[PDB]
Amino acid sequence: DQQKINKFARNTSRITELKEEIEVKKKQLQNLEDACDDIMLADDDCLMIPYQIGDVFISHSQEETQEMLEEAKKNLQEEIDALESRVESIQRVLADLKVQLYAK
Amino acid sequence: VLKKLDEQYQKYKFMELNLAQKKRRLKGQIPEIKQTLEILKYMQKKKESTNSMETRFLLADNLYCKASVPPTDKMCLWLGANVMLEYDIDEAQALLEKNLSTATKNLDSLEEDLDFLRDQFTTTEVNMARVY
Amino acid sequence: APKTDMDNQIVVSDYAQMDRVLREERAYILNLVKQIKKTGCNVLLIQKSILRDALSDLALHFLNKMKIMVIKDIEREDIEFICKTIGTKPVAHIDQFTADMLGSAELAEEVNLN
Amino acid sequence: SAEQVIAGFNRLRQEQRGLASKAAELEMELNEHSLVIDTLKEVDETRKCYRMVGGVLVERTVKEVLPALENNKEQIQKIIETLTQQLQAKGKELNEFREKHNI
Amino acid sequence: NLPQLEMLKNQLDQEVEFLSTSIAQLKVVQTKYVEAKDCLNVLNKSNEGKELLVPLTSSMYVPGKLHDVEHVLIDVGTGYYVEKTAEDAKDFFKRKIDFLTKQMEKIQPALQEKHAMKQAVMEMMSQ
Amino acid sequence: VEKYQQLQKDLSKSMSGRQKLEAQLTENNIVKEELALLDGSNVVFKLLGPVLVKQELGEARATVGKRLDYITAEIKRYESQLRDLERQSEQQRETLAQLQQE
Amino acid sequence: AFTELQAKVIDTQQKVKLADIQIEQLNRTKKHAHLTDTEIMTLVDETNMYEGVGRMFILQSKEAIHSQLLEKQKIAEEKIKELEQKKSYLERSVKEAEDNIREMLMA
Repeated sequence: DQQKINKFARNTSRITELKEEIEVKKKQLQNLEDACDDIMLADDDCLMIPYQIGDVFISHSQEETQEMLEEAKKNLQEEIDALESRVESIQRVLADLKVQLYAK
Repeated sequence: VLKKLDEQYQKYKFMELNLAQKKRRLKGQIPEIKQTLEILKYMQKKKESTNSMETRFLLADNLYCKASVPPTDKMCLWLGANVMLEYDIDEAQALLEKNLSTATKNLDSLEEDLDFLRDQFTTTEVNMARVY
Repeated sequence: APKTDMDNQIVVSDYAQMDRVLREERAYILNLVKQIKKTGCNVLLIQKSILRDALSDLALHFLNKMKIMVIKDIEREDIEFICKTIGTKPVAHIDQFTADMLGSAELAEEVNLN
Repeated sequence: SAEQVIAGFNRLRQEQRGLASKAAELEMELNEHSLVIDTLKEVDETRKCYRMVGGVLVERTVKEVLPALENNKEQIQKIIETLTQQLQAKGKELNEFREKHNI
Repeated sequence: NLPQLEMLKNQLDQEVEFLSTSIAQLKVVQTKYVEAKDCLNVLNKSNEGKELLVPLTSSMYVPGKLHDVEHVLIDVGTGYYVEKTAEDAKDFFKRKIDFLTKQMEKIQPALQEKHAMKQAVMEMMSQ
Repeated sequence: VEKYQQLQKDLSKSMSGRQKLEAQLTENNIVKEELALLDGSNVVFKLLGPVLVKQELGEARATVGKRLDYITAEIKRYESQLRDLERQSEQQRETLAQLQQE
Repeated sequence: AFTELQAKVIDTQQKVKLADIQIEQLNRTKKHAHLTDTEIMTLVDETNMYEGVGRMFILQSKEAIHSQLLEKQKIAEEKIKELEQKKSYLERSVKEAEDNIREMLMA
């Protein structure tokens, strides 16, 4: 056989494995702030705006909801550029394996 | 002889199927337990009562009911495996902060071994289809 | 947010896109509104919803509720007399919107009296 | 005749499909129990312990839950290998009874 | 003649089980409108001011004392929230119990033609 | 050639994404009746995105109308994605499979 | 003829096995209902005993459980009768319709 292909297939599998994870990181931060989309248009801070935490809520103004959400967004955006470091890293070593397979 | 590869073929079939399950079980657990740290920490007022704030009871799948949360100061934490323990304000934090570290570590080693495992599986998988 | 077929920037032709449209339409209603009280404002002169493309009330309500004094749909020639005579300097833009180009009204009151 | 030919494949297509997902279903509970014995036993147990199903919750002593937990994980480890042995036997006669149809 | 009626018997047995698959999960969701209706009784019935366990999230529960038994949810919209009367919910639960039960009796007759046509395909083969 | 199947995938993939939201399409009209079956007796909120948002009954059917706008259109998307991706598949049968014979 | 056979056998098959899981669950529930009362009362004393039909579990008296397991084990004791009878009798019409299927096919 060849020893390259099974290792050649490892980087390819970890490409989209790691690459897709940024999507659900976006979509959450995307949908997590839909909670902000809804709140300032309708239902301003004259009432209470609860920020869901698990099964329970923290009721506060228009502002703190767009804050405590932002930190749920903030922690999620950091792994985006932290993961894309490893995402964009796994594709080139694949191309590095693309070099030495043509000989064997 | 046909006897050499099929031993690897059957074992690499059982272990690759087993490890990827716990590799995925350790995968989903890393954010989940951590989110429960923060959910707890949102709810925790430290050196005080946790979760004195608003709540909506979860009765079942299709239903919520509004209420007021504050209990005696404890938090029940879902272990799985047909077991749950009571946990206090810190005792919830004690287990919960702890499982974030454990579930995070055991993946990559289980992954990296699975990496060479399926490198052993598929490499053996090529030579077996040759003869039989 | 600037108009095409609506007052807001929301025009929903897809939900898979609407979640994707959800993301960036959240700002303009928040920011410029908050920018009013970010620079801080006790008052706001606003020309008419006909004189200015669209004025989000859902934004202007929160903008009101920030306890700025909003005159929505105010005539320009008074604004002119406001700009020059009492010194409320021209803001046509966020680049131009500061606490300084705001006039400072020793008192400003909506008056149903007289 | 052709009756068991059409039956055998159909029999072994249905049950091997049904027993295809039953092998590793416990192995995740194995992972879940191996997780809990790692995660739960790592934190202290002085605490009132719960056996929960969907409908009802049972109040239990910290000691009484132990015989329920690990015996399941062992009941898991035992019958995952035997049912898998029974799957490979089905796969042979399934393919045996599949080829007579696809001939 | 024999194999051609073999594979078509094989294919129509999927039509058997696929409708058998579409009915089965339909009873679960039926019963979780029951289970929601079920939990709304025990809630409403009990009391105010006694401890609970309702799930906080994965890995945790959130305890507390029961109040506002009448404020309820009927899952709607995209996940949009509503409150109703506790008796309004039980009916909507039951209405959503009433709905799914009919598709069951809708699937089973269509599930029957998949057997007989399959057997009619087998009938010429065997006979 | 995969240009059948990638398209058959593109066929089969969005087939469900279309029909998925018919449930929340139904639910968006269900709340509208639930908004009608109440006079304001019980206050309605909204969950899409985590936090709880108080909603006026007008804002409610505005929201569930938004939430109906958060549904109806993603259902409308697929019907064209059914045809080419079986057809251009068959058209790639009329090109790439024609590319094979020559 | 095999045209009418598939409809008669499946209908009565799902009639009998209904009453079976209907009757047998009632006994097994009752039999399993004896366990939870013994599980809580083994504890010398307990401040938290929760009752629920679902993921909600509320604090209620231990006295309310036995009575809640009284009529439950009583109604599960009442329903079994016809749930055996609907099992025992409706077991007949499925097999009697299934008899001429294979034997006339085997012949």
